Amino acid sequence: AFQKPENVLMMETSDSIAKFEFKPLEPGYGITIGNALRRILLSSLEGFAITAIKIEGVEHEFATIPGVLEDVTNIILNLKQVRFKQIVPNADVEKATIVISNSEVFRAGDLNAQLSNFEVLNSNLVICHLDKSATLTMEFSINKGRGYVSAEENRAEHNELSTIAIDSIYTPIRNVKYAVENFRVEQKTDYEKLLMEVTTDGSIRPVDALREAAQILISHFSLFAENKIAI
Amino acid sequence: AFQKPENVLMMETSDSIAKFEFKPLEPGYGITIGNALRRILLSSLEGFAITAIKIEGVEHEFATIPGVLEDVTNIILNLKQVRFKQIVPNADVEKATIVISNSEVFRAGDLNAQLSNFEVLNSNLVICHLDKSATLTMEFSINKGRGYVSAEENRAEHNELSTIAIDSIYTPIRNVKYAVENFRVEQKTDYEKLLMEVTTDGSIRPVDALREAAQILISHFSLFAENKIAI
Amino acid sequence: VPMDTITRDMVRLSEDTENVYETVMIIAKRANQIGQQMKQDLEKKLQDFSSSNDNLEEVFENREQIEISRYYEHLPKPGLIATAEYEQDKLYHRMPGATSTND
Amino acid sequence: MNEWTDKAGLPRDGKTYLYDGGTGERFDQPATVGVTYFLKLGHMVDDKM
Amino acid sequence: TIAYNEGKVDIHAPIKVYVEDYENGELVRRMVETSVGRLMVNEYVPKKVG
Amino acid sequence: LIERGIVKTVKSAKKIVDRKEPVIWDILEYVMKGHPVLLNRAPTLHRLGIQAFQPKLIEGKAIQLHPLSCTAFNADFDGDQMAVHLPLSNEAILEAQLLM
Repeated sequence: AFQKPENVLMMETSDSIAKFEFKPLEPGYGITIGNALRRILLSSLEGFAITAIKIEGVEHEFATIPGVLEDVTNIILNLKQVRFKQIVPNADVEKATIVISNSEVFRAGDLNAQLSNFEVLNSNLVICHLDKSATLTMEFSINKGRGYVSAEENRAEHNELSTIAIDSIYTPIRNVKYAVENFRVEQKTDYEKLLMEVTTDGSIRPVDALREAAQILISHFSLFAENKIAI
Repeated sequence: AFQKPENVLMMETSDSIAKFEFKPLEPGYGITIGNALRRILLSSLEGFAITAIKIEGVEHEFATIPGVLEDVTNIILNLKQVRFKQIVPNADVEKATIVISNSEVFRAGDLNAQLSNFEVLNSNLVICHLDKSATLTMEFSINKGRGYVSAEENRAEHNELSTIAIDSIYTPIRNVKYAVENFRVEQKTDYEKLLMEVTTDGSIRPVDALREAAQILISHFSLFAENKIAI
Repeated sequence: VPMDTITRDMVRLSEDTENVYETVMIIAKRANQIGQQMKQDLEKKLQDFSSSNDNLEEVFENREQIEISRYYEHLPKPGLIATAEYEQDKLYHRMPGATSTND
Repeated sequence: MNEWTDKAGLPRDGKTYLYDGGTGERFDQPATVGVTYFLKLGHMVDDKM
Repeated sequence: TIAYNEGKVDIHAPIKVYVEDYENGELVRRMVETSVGRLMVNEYVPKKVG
Repeated sequence: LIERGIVKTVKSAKKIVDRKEPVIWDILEYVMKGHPVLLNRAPTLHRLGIQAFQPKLIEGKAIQLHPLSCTAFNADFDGDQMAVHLPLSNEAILEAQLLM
């Protein structure tokens, strides 16, 4: 005997926030399931970000550009925070060329996702405040990765006296939930509610990430249950 | 790259205790894999044991029977250690009767392997001390269950107020522990070592308990991952 | 008997060997001789093995010379061996110049 | 203090329960959590090597 | 260890148990009143004091 | 590295040990395992201020030390800057791992 559940329901208030519920369960078993999911989800997914920058007329991370209200440091620092998305698979790494040449306030979505391979989710972020007359040329590199990498490792890519490497936070997830509570019939017990929540950046719906986490976890237990090589 | 652990190892000190090796793990996976396997192996097992017995010549719970050196309490305690097994499926509930009337150390092997569906392995287990002058006759009720059950719980099974009921350790696994260790790979440290030890009742090799437990957990994520399955 | 090097904790050497400090020194001597014999053996047989060529590149052409080198490099240092000889207590110490039971 | 903590939608007592990543256990005694102000001092270890 | 490991008893409750301690210095095994816990640590106090 | 055979000159060995490129730390792991190190306090009052230990790799730029030994050093964890020493002679290392 094994009280197997079948109730897996999705409700999906938005493109990025979703709920899930798991019904009915044998006692003390859902905590295990959910905490395993929480760890793997929040640890080991895959994303994209920007790494390298080449500004015209600046040579190092402490310069200043005429007519631009921020340092180069703050340009890099806030460029760090811009979350992205694919539209096509197989997009490995990309280089971009922005030429802002008008009396503007330079914002995120103002980035023409001019490469067909890729796009920006968060468009309404303020990169910088130009004057009426500043002219700025920038060149981007966006690449895929996992977890977190600091700057100096990204010194690998050929500074060429101009390139500045930047930090890169790759994780595509922002918040995770699970909670459990009993449900019952009169005199007969052992009904369990698991209620779970996934909050992402919008680069991918909750279902794909949840599926991938479970695929990796089953891939781990598979070897560790069947194959039994001995000493 | 993402680095997989292969070829789990075991040391197999005996038929009741065993040791386990997982090499190599990526960080944080130690607690995950270990705690999952721990709660599964301690979660969902099955067994049979004694529930309620009546001893002849007994006024009530703690009289003293002449001719036997051991008080009622200690007899109860010793029967708590009798370990059962099945040879015929579906024989869920059984009853038996035992009569001993000669000078002997009553042992577990002396039990009347009279009811065909059922056997005892730990034969040489000692019960009590007996001479010519006493005779004992008593009734056995053996029932299926899971977990550990206090004295109050089983009074539903034919209490009658003169058949004294006892606890029952149905669980076939007696204790399991684990440890997590740091170790190296070139350029790096902090990759995980998972160490396992299992101690059963001898009714089954611990490797079998582990294999079966991990197979359960795989079959259980499969549905909460892929109830609405693509790819 | 395998050692799998650890840190040692001793009272047994007060059984077989009369004094702690003399024990230390005789272990030191035995370790010395063990080290000398291993170093000479390794150097002779390795220089025989690599007598054909001594260039930087040519040493790695098969990966097995490196493998045997790291296998022996996987063997405990002499002091461990001498200590283990005293828990097995195959040696005997006496007045100046005590030597193994190798005869 | 209590009135503000109430009007912010919080435990009026400064305490709360908490959970562990790895075991899900609810730490049987309530732990204290809050927000505090924090400074970095000048003895950076990069010059103690 | 079984009854604790299945939450049927908490870390701590007065229970009566059958344990072995040396009376100078032998070998008495009686029914002490104690608690899981003290048992867990006294698993590690060496078997030469009681 | 010499006994590896892969290197013939101590100049090349220094060249490879300084810039510390993707080659073996396995030798540090091995040698570190039977070649104890003397930990050394500055204001040593009585001998229990000088000891030996078996060393172990960790991450970063700080010395990790077991909690129950410091009382021998009679120190606190404000950030002191303990000294370390390497014996280099097998009689010394034996005295270390036998009495120290």
